[PDB]
Amino acid sequence: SDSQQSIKVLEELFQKLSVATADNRHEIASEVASFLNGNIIEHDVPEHFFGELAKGIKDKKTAANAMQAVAHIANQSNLSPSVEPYIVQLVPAICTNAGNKDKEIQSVASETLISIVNAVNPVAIKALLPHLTNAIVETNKWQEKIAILAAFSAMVDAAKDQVALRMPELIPVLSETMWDTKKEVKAAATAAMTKATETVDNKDIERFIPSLIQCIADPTEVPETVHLLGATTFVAEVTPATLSIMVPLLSRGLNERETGIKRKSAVIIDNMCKLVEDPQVIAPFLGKLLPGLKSNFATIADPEAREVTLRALKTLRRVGNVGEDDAIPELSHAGDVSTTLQVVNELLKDETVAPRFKIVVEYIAAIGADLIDERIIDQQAWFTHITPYMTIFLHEKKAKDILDEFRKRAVDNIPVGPNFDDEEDEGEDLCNCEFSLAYGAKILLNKTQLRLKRARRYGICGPNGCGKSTLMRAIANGQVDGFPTQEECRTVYVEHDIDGTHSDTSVLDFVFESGVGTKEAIKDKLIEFGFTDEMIAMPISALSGGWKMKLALARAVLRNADILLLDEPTNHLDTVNVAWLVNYLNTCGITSITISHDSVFLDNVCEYIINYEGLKLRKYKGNFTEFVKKCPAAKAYEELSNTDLEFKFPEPGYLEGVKTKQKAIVKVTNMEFQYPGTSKPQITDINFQCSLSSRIAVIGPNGAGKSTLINVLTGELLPTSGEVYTHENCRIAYIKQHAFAHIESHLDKTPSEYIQWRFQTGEDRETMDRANRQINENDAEAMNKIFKIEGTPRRIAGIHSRRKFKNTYEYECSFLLGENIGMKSERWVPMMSVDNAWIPRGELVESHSKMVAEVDMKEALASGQFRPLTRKEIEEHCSMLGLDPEIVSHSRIRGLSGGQKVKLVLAAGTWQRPHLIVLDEPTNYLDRDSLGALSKALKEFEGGVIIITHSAEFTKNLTEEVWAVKDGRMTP
Amino acid sequence: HHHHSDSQQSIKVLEELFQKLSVATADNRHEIASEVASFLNGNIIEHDVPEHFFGELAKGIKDKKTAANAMQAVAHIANQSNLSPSVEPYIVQLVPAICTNAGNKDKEIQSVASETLISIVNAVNPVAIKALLPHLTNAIVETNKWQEKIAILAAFSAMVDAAKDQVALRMPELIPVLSETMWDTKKEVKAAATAAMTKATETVDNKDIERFIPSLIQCIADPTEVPETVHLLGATTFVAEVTPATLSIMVPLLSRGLNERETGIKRKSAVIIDNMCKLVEDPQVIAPFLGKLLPGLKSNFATIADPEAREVTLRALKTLRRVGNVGEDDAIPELSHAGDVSTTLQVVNELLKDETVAPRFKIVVEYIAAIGADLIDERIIDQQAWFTHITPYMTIFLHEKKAKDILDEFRKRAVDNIPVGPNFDDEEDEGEDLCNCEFSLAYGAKILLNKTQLRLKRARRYGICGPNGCGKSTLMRAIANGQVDGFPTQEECRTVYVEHDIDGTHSDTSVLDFVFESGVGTKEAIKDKLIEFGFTDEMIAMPISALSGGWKMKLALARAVLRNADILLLDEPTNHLDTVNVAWLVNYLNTCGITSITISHDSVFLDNVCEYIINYEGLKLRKYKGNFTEFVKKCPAAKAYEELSNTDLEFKFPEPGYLEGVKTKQKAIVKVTNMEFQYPGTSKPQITDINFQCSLSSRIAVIGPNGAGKSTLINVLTGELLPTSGEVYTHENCRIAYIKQHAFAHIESHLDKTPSEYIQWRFQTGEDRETMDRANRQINENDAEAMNKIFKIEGTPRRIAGIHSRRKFKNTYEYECSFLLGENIGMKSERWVPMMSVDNAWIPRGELVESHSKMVAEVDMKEALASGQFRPLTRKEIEEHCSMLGLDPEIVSHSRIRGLSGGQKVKLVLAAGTWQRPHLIVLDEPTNYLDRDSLGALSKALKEFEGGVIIITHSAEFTKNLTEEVWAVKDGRMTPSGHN
Ligand SMILES: Nc1ncnc2c1ncn2[C@@H]1O[C@H](COP(=O)(O)OP(=O)(O)NP(=O)(O)O)[C@@H](O)[C@H]1O
Ligand SMILES: Nc1ncnc2c1ncn2[C@@H]1O[C@H](COP(=O)(O)OP(=O)(O)NP(=O)(O)O)[C@@H](O)[C@H]1O
Repeated sequence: SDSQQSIKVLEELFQKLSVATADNRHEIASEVASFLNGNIIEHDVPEHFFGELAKGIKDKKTAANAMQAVAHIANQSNLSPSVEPYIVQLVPAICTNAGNKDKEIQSVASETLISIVNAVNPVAIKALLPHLTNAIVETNKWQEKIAILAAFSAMVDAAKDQVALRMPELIPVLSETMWDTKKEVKAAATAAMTKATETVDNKDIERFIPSLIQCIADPTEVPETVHLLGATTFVAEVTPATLSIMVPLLSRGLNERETGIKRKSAVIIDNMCKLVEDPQVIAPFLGKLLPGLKSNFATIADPEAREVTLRALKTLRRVGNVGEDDAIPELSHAGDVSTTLQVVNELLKDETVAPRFKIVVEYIAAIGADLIDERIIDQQAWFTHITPYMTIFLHEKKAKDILDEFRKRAVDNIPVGPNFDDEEDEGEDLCNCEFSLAYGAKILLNKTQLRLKRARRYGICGPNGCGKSTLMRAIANGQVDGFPTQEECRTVYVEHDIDGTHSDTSVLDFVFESGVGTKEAIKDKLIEFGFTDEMIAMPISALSGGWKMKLALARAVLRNADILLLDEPTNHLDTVNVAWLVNYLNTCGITSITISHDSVFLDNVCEYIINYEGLKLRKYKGNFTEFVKKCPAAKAYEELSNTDLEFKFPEPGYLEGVKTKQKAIVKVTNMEFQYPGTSKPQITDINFQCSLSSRIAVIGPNGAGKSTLINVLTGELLPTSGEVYTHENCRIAYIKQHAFAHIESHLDKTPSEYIQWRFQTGEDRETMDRANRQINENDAEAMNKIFKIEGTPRRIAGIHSRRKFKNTYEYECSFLLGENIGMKSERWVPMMSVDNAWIPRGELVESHSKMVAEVDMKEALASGQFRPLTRKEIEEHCSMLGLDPEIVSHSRIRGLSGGQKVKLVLAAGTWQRPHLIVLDEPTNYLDRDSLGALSKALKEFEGGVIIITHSAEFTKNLTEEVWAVKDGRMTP
Repeated sequence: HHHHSDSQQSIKVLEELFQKLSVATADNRHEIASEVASFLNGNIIEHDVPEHFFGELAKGIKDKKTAANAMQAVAHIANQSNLSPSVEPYIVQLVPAICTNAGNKDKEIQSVASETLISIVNAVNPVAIKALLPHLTNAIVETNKWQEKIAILAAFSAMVDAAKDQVALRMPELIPVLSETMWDTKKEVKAAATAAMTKATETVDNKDIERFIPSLIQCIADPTEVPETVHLLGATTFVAEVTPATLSIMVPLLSRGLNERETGIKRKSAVIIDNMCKLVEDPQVIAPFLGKLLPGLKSNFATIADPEAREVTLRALKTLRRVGNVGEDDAIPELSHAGDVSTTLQVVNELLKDETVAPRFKIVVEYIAAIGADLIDERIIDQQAWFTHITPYMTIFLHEKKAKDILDEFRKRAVDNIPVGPNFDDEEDEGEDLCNCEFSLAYGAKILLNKTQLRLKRARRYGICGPNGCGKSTLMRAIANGQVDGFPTQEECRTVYVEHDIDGTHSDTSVLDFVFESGVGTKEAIKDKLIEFGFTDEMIAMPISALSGGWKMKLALARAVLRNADILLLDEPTNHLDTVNVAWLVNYLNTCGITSITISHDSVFLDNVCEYIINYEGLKLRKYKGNFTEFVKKCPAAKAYEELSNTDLEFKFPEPGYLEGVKTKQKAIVKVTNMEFQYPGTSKPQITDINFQCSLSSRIAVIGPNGAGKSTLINVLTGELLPTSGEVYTHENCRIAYIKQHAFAHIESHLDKTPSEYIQWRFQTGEDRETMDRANRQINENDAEAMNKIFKIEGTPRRIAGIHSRRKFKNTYEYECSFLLGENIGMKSERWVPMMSVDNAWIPRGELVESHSKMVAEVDMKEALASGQFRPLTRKEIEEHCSMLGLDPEIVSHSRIRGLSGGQKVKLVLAAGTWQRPHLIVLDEPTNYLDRDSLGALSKALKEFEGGVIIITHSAEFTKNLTEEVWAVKDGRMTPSGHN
């Protein structure tokens, strides 16, 4: 009913839109958007509307209007998942419009494409990308190609991790476009190419990227570029993105003319491919290299060139895992959209899915497939991204039960990659053993192997109590079958030596007694290690935090160690001293094996990880983080990273005048909202109060009234009538699933940088201005927007202050008056103070975000409400929400779990220590586990709580007040 | 003068060596080339040049039959670590002919040339670019042989990596040349030119236009893509300063964009011109480009009708005129010719008017002028800097004292031509002014500032700098107490002088009451912020007297927040603060969102916090965009702010590392007996019957004019030449440091590195790349098919399979190598079969480095670890070490070398050379490139050195009271004289 009301509102608004002119177009587009993205329809979609929208886009007369509506609907912070799939479905029709002969239509189209790319859940990239590749490949309209190329570029910044994985498919499309006959298209393609390469993220070939792009543009530079790449010594993993950029060059190198080049190409092929840890990775490229290698092997006289070529050929065969007769193995299809789609369709065989929801099922399938390529398999991650789409036609409980199952089956398709080899790596072996390990009749390791390379740094991991320390002690004592003797390979178990020196004994004599060289030789090294004479002569009993560690390592040098064994070395060590340790280990030139609960430490030190898997040791190339990507079970170990518990929200910020938690800090009266154009207001005669003790639950089915109430409450929509009050310093945190899903656009940042990214402008970019496009940042000219005040044309000359205006902010603006408009003598003259005027935030942000920001910062500071984005403050805040300080300031979000990402996003959402927390359907994307922790946190929250839900079970023992909208009205 | 015998002997040796060279075949070519090289680069001739030798070389390069041989000699002579300034200018003079050969029909001659050009580019003093560059640009422009063009383009590329900073300033000259080359009909040349162009863009020191570089280059190739490229050009967020390199790449695009038909493109062009140019800080930078932008903008303004496009065009025009300092009638400001070679050349010639400079020294005077021209462009004005780079060429034909006196006048006159420059502009930056004053400042009747101005922007960060005692603190106090005329009152702009507040709080008062007593809000409100700030409940309740230094600072910033400060004033805020707390302060100042003014002797702290630098200059205040590092670029004089006292110039060398079996400083750690060296091909040994010893107490002076004997003796002493006969005892662990001027000049190729990184670079392979293997090309990094070098052992062809150990051999090292024996070598069955340990053999280091450097470094590294001599390159050790040499630790790990002065680069180079704590320091003619101040400090350092010192010099004055042992070569013989 209140839901059937929504369908009507959309009709009125869409009616006004189709008639819209270039003058009011944006005004109504905005309305359509603010309404459509709200909780307006109960378990269904406004089918007719989308139908008219679709039709409107294909008609010259309404093309501009329809699309401009989409652009607004698809803004960066408010695109509702209930709407998203239907919007992406319009991309094709919109691409055609990007090729229309009419300038306005063509322009709006291009614009809309960028809007969408920046609006969709980055993970749904497999639902959107094919549309763009299909279009640009099949069209003959050059302008259309340029618009699509520009959308590709926007996508690089919008979904970088996601695009990286698509590289092998995207690079050849851009490469072909680089050869278009239209000069404008050649220009555009190269630019998109350069932008796209930003996802390679490989330090080893970075500097040569512009040399590779040029080569794609001109083959004649291949020999030149091959000659230029010979020396690149590869260290970082060779990803699919690396290959898509390298292989084509090399392939042309092999089929070159001169023997020198063929040889060089081979070297580069060999050098680079050996660093391919996964065969699936090199599979799609094998076809472009094998044939050229086989061929040259037969055709070139010189034997040196041959040996090289063979070596490359052999390398390729080994890594590729090619079957006999050079047959490339069958690629896994666990990530193939076609595959994930079958799984979902299958799981959906018995529930009656109407036709209008088919597109949604498709979306879900796409997202699912991408999560598998990204290897995101934890339950919360999937609930975060798919559940919201499913409740579009299913009930939460059913959707969640079906979802959990979909993830379990989709994950099971993930192929079991192989395990490691060391021989061809760089090192003269310190040991190579086959052995078993028993500690008191208990088997720790059985018929396993251990090979350590010289000057290499290792880390040993495994579930607590698996025998990590016993193994190290064993190595330390030479109780591993086949291990070299101390004379062949000196091991030094750092800080684990036992002797009988008096606490009286000096540091010098302490080491002297170890029989490691003359006292002279000892002072020498101790001084070189930073010891002062005073220290060398003092009693060991006085060495502090860092100095015993330093002393030990110094002894290791004098002992001429070959391997340094360390067990929880960072204990009792401060940050400077840990930093010191990290630097030393990375530069002492000796092999070191470490056991440490500090994953940050391990990431900074280890080059390899030896993991306990059963009664077997398994080697992985990379640090702890790289380790975890290749071995999920590790996220359940006892490392600093895996640590996850419950959380607490911070105490709200001080408020003067508020003595009791029952005092109203927000009180609305006779409030009413009505979209310009609708027949009757969406909500009216509204009255309510909020306090630090509030515990409200906005229940009921989605409808025109219920959403609009949420939208006025959260500041999005400015009430059309009535009085609104709130403390000057009252802050409301709005928690939507949007932020949870969209954090995937920042896997490259540390939790702390993410919090800065969302906060430095002074306000939460995630929730503030949800009713505006904001997409404006490169608008040097969009700053010349003309404001109509007192019937005169004006440009903003400056914004000076701020003040509350109902549920938002107004800003004091000085102006420039337009004169002789349209004439050669047109000029904008500065006006006087007297003519300044207050302008609502919504009318400024789109063209003057920067000035608005500088103003918000001032007022923040002037009211003492500003909280500084310092790494210390952010770690403290994140601590409360269950995240560890070291991980918050040094680890990249990419390594976090779905659950941890939940904490981080909540942390972000509550950083300004709000007084009222408004949660938008939290059960719609959080599993029972996450829901639990959230429940307790909300019970203990010292501020007001407003939960928008459908789950009564979730509201019980949590809320006490109830808000319900019936016929555009409601009563507390 | 007085004839110098040993020196005359050198002329004869080079004659015998040249005769062997002109006869050399592709087989033994490299062998003699190396011979010629090692000899010619030594202290072989007294104040002169081997005139006829360079003539023979030039004549041989021009002759088919000897081109290859002669050029190969030039290549070895021009190696990366040993080219001597006594020869450098003569070598460069040969480039023209070498370029011509790069276009020779002969496959071999053409190839050797190409390689030689790369060799010279990588060997010259980067600072002498202006002497080399012209040869290459002129050569590529007038030649019609495409192969020559490809060779020269390769040389340009090499230059970018060899002298990045220097090339950056040459961009506006290089880019047009490369652009033309891209229009060459020959397909291979176009590709090659485009590659060189891509490489050159690397001089653009920012990322502003990274994603558009390939497009800009493609656009130069096909100008019909200009319109679309102007569209793509939404770099709109231009942030870094626009330099000559940036302009050289942008202006040609934008200039064509202005002349394009569509008004949309004329408009877009102007928008970009506007946004980019208002980031130009020196009008002289854009001056040479104005002529390609002013006319189009003027024309478009008169031609376009659309008002918007007109506004945008005009705006760009106003910005261009402002930033370009254009005068009346749009006249381009007079270009300063301070950096023109013609200008510095005129200056030196004038100073040398009463000095008879023979025709054979004319090339040197020109070389000297080129260098001086670059120093000015690079704004390198200190005395030591010039003495490091120019004095060594000058003594080719002048006595040191005369050279130094004229050099010092040359420097002063050249530097005086540097245009003073217009001040900086804050207006178009991002901020609403907090203030804008015109004022004078007096303190006790003493004038600190006379009629100057001060403009501060909200939320911006400034640093105040000025020579010691200029009044920086008084100005801050003045601001804090509103004593700067026209400054806002406290109500309008609340300033807080952090930690400089005075009140009468008891040492008993709790932190909370302390803040409360200042009347800054209720106690509840105060607690909320302190906690938000990081204070615990315990601390808020404890007595203020209990707070550490770190918390008093944090408390002081918290109070400023409660007072709603608009400006934070900080004076020496890092004092009494550990690195953690300083790190925290940095972080807070960068995110508090409040304007802050800082005074700190810590340039590193200034760099992490400051966006602008307000510098005291005379009695005026001058603003500069950027932090301290950027500031010092525009104001070179700033590198001497901590100079006033003579003590800051001193340094100490490290204690030589421990050696077992040496209990007296007289104990010989090096002993050479019956030593003799004779170049294969010379009629007699250069030195013979040589006996000497070195101990930790050595204090030797290798006196006498330059000569064949003196130089060779030194060359054996330092490890370069392996003796032909005689015994050599050395210790398994004895280390020698060879300080040559080369390292001091070539550090100008690493201005981008921090001192710490520079040292890491020099010892990358565990050994000093500057002084090790000076007799080898070693430029083999991309040596993949040269590792397939076939070693003939016991008459059998073999390839090295692996190097396993090291052992001392004479004055160098031999390596324990495992082999791979080849069978059917040339046939299709050729297979290099690995041999057994029993066939391993010991090969001298000289024979492995050029083809197996990596493997050798790995062994040298194991031996260092095993002998417990290895010195890890940890930040702490490097800092600790450089501090001994008189360099601040902060600077060493965080500041770029570009910001150091000539005197500071000297400390750094010395720090690099003594990093491994040698037991003997051998200094090659230190007085030839060090000014009085530097020599003073060095002499004291050498006098105190706990290891041995060997000084090769001509100055008896410098050695008086330093050395007592004397080494004087006479007729190929030398017997130590003196005492200890
Ligand atoms: N049109 C829609 N699009 C997307 N999600 C929706 C839509 N309508 C409801 N939801 C979500 O579906 C979930 C509600 O599931 P549901 O089974 O209806 O709960 P419930 O306890 O049965 N409430 P009820 O339907 O009143 O009995 C919530 O997350 C809603 O936000
Ligand atoms: N051929 C040369 N090329 C470059 N530099 C040289 C050459 N010959 C000498 N020098 C340098 O010229 C400087 C010597 O100048 P000089 O005036 O001879 O010093 P001195 O103390 O007066 N010794 P003396 O010449 O015996 O009176 C030293 O730096 C030499 O290394």
